[PDB]
Amino acid sequence: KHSLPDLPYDYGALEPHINAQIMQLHHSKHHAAYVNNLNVTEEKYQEALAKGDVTAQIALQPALKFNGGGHINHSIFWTNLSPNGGGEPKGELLEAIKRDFGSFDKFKEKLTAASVGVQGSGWGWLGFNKERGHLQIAACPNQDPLQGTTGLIPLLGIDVWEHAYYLQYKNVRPDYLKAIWNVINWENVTERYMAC
Amino acid sequence: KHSLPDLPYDYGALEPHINAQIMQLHHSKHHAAYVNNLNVTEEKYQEALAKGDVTAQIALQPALKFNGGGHINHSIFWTNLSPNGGGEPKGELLEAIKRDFGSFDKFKEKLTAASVGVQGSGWGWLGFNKERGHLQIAACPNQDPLQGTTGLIPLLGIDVWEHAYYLQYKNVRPDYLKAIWNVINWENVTERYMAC
Ligand SMILES: [K+]
Ligand SMILES: [K+]
Ligand SMILES: [Mn+2]
Ligand SMILES: [Mn+2]
Repeated sequence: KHSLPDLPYDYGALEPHINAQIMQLHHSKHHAAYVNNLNVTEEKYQEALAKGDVTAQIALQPALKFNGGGHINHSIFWTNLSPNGGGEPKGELLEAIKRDFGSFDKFKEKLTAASVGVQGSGWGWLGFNKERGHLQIAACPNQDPLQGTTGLIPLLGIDVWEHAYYLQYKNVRPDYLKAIWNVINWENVTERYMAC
Repeated sequence: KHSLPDLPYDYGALEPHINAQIMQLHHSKHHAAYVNNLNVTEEKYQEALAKGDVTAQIALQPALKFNGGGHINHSIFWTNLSPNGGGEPKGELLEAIKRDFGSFDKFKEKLTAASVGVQGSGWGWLGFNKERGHLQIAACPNQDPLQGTTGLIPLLGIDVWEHAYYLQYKNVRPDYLKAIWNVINWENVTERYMAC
């Protein structure tokens, strides 16, 4: 059984970059729905697996991926943001970034392009390629989780589903991305990075 | 060269079912972007085709489908709605609906389920299967146009991208769908139906 994680900060803590209304809806409505559906889906999957119903297991894949991905992605997202975030990373993460992207700004540009370029709903990710030992940028459709579908270890995720910015930035996705850099919790990204 | 079609009614004509703000953004921002990108993409495709650059043609497919689909889908959508719409269809369309779905209400339920069930961004469609001679409900991801990807002739489309309802209905997609039935231009759906 999975559960909706508590937000490490107040809903209005990311003001004015991400308003309180979006944070409240995103967390208490969208994320909550993913968790509940995930639990219901894992429930049905245990039954199908117990009696060897292969057709049932395959029919459930879309729901498990979508809701499981939704839970995974958002849980990471909440920790990637902080009212005390922003600025630039320091230490080994900054070195790894300059080394694989040229500079911190070229990195911002690459991640922003990948996020703005998502056709439809999806996520822009900064991940770690364990096999090659270097950072890597990827985009995922809908709620497809980074690690489960590409093998990359997630470090920083940017949600570009319209519900993550529409109430405040309307259709101007680039304005949303420009603003989110001010609340990125580089301390958390560093932890995830040191862990792998 | 394609162009943004004029709206057959005022931006606030669908009040209170779909507020003026969404209609204005949806048409003058979202649809306009699709048309402009479509023109730019067809431009590049003519060049690649002229010099037989097969790699260029394949690299352009995502953009042409996404923007071309966006133009096609929305152009049809605007005509599917009307300040004088709502109610139930009459004539051959109502007979075809009762015949293939049991009743008008079972049809509403089926189309609503397909639209609410779209994981991520997409469209719910009521189309005509020319090979089997019957109505059919389908859902399409992102901006994939109905006819170009499934062969079904579109009759009625319901946009479930979050930008089509978030400002007014937030995350409650079912409320948006419940309300749109009040502005469906059954006269237009009937025309598209009689045409095939
Ligand atoms: K959990
Ligand atoms: K045209
Ligand atoms: Mn989200
Ligand atoms: Mn739309």
